[PDB]
Amino acid sequence: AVQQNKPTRSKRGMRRSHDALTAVTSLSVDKTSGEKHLRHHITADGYYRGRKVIAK
Amino acid sequence: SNIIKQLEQEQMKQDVPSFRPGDTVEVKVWVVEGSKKRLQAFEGVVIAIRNRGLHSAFTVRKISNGEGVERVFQTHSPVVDSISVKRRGAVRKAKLYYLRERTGKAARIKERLN
Amino acid sequence: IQEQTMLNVADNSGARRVMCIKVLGGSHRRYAGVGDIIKITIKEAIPRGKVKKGDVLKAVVVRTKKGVRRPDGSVIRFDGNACVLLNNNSEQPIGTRIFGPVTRELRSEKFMKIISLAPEV
Amino acid sequence: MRHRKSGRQLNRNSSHRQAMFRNMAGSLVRHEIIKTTLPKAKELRRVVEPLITLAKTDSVANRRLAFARTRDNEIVAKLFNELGPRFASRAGGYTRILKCGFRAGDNAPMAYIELVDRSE
Amino acid sequence: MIGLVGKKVGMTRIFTEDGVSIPVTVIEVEANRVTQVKDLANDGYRAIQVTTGAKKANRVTKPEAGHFAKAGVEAGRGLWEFRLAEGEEFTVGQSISVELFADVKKVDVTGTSKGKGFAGTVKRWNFRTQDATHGNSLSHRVPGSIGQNQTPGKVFKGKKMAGQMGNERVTVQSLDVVRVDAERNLLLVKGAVPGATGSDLIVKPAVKA
RNA sequence: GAUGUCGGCUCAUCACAUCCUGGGGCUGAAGUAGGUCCCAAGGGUAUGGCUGUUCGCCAUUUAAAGUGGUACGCGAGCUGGGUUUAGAACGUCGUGAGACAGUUCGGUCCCUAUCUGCCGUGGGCGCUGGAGAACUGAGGGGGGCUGCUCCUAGUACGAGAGGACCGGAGUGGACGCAUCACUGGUGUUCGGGUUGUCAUGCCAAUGGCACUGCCCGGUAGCUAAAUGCGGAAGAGAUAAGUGCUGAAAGCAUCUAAGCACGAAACUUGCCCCGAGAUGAGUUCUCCCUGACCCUUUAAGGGUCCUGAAGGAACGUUGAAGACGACGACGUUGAUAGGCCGGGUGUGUAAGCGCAGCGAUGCGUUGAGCUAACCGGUACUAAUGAACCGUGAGGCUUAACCU
RNA sequence: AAUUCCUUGUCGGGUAAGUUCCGACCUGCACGAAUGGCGUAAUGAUGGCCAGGCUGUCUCCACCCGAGACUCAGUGAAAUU
RNA sequence: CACAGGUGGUCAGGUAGAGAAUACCAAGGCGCUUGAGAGAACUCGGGUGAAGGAACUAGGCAAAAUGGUGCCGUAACUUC
RNA sequence: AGGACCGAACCGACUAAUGUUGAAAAAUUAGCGGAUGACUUGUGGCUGGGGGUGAAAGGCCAAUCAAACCGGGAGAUAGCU
Ligand SMILES: [Mg+2]
Ligand SMILES: [Mg+2]
Ligand SMILES: [Mg+2]
Ligand SMILES: [Mg+2]
Ligand SMILES: [Mg+2]
Ligand SMILES: [Mg+2]
Ligand SMILES: [Mg+2]
Ligand SMILES: [Mg+2]
Ligand SMILES: [Mg+2]
Ligand SMILES: [Mg+2]
Ligand SMILES: [Mg+2]
Ligand SMILES: [Mg+2]
Ligand SMILES: [Mg+2]
Ligand SMILES: [Mg+2]
Ligand SMILES: [Mg+2]
Ligand SMILES: [Mg+2]
Ligand SMILES: [Mg+2]
Ligand SMILES: [Mg+2]
Ligand SMILES: [Mg+2]
Ligand SMILES: [Mg+2]
Ligand SMILES: [Mg+2]
Ligand SMILES: [Mg+2]
Ligand SMILES: [Mg+2]
Ligand SMILES: [Mg+2]
Ligand SMILES: [Mg+2]
Ligand SMILES: [Mg+2]
Ligand SMILES: [Mg+2]
Repeated sequence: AVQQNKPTRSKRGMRRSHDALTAVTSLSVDKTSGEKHLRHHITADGYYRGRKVIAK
Repeated sequence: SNIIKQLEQEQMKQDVPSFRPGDTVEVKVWVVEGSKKRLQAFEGVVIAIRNRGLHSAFTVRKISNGEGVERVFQTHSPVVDSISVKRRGAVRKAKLYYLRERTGKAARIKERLN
Repeated sequence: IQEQTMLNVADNSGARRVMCIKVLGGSHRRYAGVGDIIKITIKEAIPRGKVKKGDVLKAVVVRTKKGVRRPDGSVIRFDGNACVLLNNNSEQPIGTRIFGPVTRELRSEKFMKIISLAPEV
Repeated sequence: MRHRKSGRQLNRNSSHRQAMFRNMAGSLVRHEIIKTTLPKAKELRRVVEPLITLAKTDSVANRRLAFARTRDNEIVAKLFNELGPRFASRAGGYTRILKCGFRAGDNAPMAYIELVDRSE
Repeated sequence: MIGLVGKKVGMTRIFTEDGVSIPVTVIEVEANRVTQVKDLANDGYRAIQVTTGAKKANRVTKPEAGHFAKAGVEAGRGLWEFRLAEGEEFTVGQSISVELFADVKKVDVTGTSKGKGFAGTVKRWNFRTQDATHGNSLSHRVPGSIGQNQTPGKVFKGKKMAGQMGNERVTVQSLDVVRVDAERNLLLVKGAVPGATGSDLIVKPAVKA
């Protein structure tokens, strides 16, 4: 099973109309620190929902 | 479940004796026959066992006229009426299906005895 | 119970092995049991008896391994499939005696002559 | 269909998916902290707590049974003695997960499984 | 007449004095409260909309709470229309219960479905399997031949072939009514209706005899 | 510069010269059963023995085992038995190599689907302010089979033998849907037995490996063989047909005027989809009512302040599920996990005590362990925000209202 | 009949039913005696037929354990046109 | 090709075993140069299957089954 | 004693599935045949193309065989595409 006609460069583009990437809906920040971390998980070092887990 | 089990705990008969995968028991069930409605007895041996609330069975092996028979009673069925024990035995198992291939001398099961 | 299938004789004459060659009761009918008519074919038979190997008649399934269930759900089963040969032309048994306990499912006006023999239920 | 079926198979035979957790279990009981996969974490969870909940009682059988699983008399000692009384009053949640995910080799999501009373 | 919205959870038995263990699906009707009446002057048809559940009043959009308010507000899993004829109800929560049934042996019961999804012929179409042996290469349980040839050209519509199995209305019709014991808000039937417990059901008098 | 043969399998779809069931005319049609023709394509329309067979013959069923078109439908779907390769042999022909529309034993069946087309399932935009819902129902699809028994009535009919109509009741076969409450299956995530061997120092107790090592039983879930329901009635308009009153055509006539019945076909009734129904419909509820400028002026464009309803995103997850989707919940909490109690399932743990030389037995003990289950419980995880979406809705006419 | 065209010859056996199979008949299209005739114990991954056991081969498929398929991250083909 | 193929000789521990079979191990050497999830149809390799039991099919193809030692005992036929 | 029996190595290749843009230009997996013999294997040698070798299939003679591979006659000839 193979293509009978070379798919135009146009058809290709349409097929890649759903391949577009997604942003991040903006990420949150921390209270204890200005850590610009991702929602629901550890900051760059050890913070999260305030507090500060994971030694150093 | 919380609403149900009530319609079950409301049906479940409290008039039922002990049991065991080795006992004999003599289940006395209705029959109706024709115009009558006697009470047929069933002398067998419990191999399988209920334990599911309203829904429950014993499965008794008898072997009537030279032919092994097996019946699964619905413990809480009005057609069950009474149910004796006759003889309790030591099995050391929960399901004695390994009896569908035994017969006298081989099917023998040492009584309970406490 | 379904084509082929070896059943035992629940009566006398031409006992032992008898193969079912057709499940009567309608088109594409799958299996039989409880108390249904079946096309039999004596495979063993006794030296004397009333029928001999090769005979093609019909019979009633008196006992099955699967069993039978009644309202409450309680089921009754036997370790083996037994049946009774009956006159081809107009039903009714051909044997003089019925061996083994039957089921109250045969308490029908026709299958009467059998439920009235020794055994039980 | 998985309809109402509990338990995660990860991607291997139960055989393997037993000792990998048995090691990861005693591993947690040891360093009290671990950085594994999120799924492989939300699983190790209901594998140690049952052990700690078992550690609640000193006993002499719950000890052996504790040795049955996690074949390490080392950690079974850590249990009953440490985490045992450590959570002798703890209701049940003896663990934290602290997500973080995103590993190098694989875009796999990691996590930080740790005893609730680990911070000092 | 009209019907009532309930929740599945049943599947039990009820032994008769005679000795029959009747199957049964325990549907629960917490009484439906007509949230709105529809006339042929402001709608174009005689219909009644009710409710039965009780939303946590936390996941209810204001446009919803406003709807309930417009009438006899009291939250509820959702809304349900009920085409009625020759007999109206009070626009305000007339609070109808399982008592709506009694001398009604009909009933239909309409749940969601089963939810197989996986689909695949042989299971969602009862197709046949090709010899699991005697050769057959990678073609055991598979469609095999969906069309004909050149003459036909394409593959006729409706052609059975895998695809999502489940999640779809589907009723039952008939079904006897074991007990219409209100109070506890219960309705028992002969048994076997779509849904998998908790699933919203629409039990109404059978359209057929 | 290749359109793979016959049969089988799997899956079909159409025709009507209809096999069954339905409606009728004539009969050398008593009845019951037939015969032949007309109408009718809704639905249904056999398992085996022999052979590669198709077919056919035969056994035994059924209400019936329809005929035909679809590349003698179907190999980028399966088979490779027949049939054209190369091996070999027989009969036969030829001096012979070899040959046969003769036979015989043996003999590699490829393709990850771009386009159309189907089956499912999403992502856009459009429906003219934006939302959350509930509908309406144009249309489209699904389903349409049928036996036997009984009552009518052993009546009508009939010399009897035999034996209805019509109408009603019950229970089946095959098929479809659904659901696990029952019966069972499975259940390598539960419990136990056991063979070999290795290890944890040894005893004891355990764990690894040997198909889950072999095996016994089994929870939830999923299941069929299990269980419950369904192809209906009834309407409309008809077919063939039967006719009424009726002239042409002094009568006669079903028709020319004019009326009435009439079948599983057609329209509807039943179940499902369904407003992209661009002819994009309807009803209920909810939200936004700050300032300015450039202007090449009804066309805007642009700025700051504002961001609601609701959505989405993330997290805990589901009887939902390939991914998307759809549902529940997010501390105003039972959404998952854990935890408690119970259930169930296994089947009486370990330790100790005692009896026996011992294997082992009894006691503690019906113990111990126990999952997807039930009831409950914030112990752990479901963070305040943040993101999107705005700021009163074009014109023309009509109706009201002012 | 590894040989028979008519051919599923005819009969018997086996089967509920056997164009195959076995035993016969002889009407050998077109067997036949070292391009050997007819037999033959044993042997055979040899051709045909039958039976017991056995079973998911099938009636009719169900559940479950693993490797793919599906999802994400990295690398990254093909015939064809 | 850092390819499931091919390649001659030597050595030969423990338990069980007839054994250079086989299973579990010693010495020793390895986990096979993409991983992380999910728990779909369908394909591949397996496990268990009610009742029936070759009805399958060209054909029991494939499966399932049998499986050891000792002893008892064993037909036609035969070149003994 | 035995071209004797069962069965590893070793030799071989009857069956099925999978592979068929393969892990592989013939293999993998589960079965299978021989296994003191016309057995099997290492090293080196000898037969050369109309020639070799062949327990005979036209089989093998470097993934090539009804006449090898390489260079030449050579721009063979091509009433065909
Ligand atoms: Mg293992
Ligand atoms: Mg192949
Ligand atoms: Mg066309
Ligand atoms: Mg016609
Ligand atoms: Mg036929
Ligand atoms: Mg064709
Ligand atoms: Mg192919
Ligand atoms: Mg062939
Ligand atoms: Mg040849
Ligand atoms: Mg046969
Ligand atoms: Mg002969
Ligand atoms: Mg000759
Ligand atoms: Mg010769
Ligand atoms: Mg992939
Ligand atoms: Mg990728
Ligand atoms: Mg490598
Ligand atoms: Mg079975
Ligand atoms: Mg056959
Ligand atoms: Mg067949
Ligand atoms: Mg085989
Ligand atoms: Mg095998
Ligand atoms: Mg030898
Ligand atoms: Mg050998
Ligand atoms: Mg050499
Ligand atoms: Mg070569
Ligand atoms: Mg020249
Ligand atoms: Mg040239």
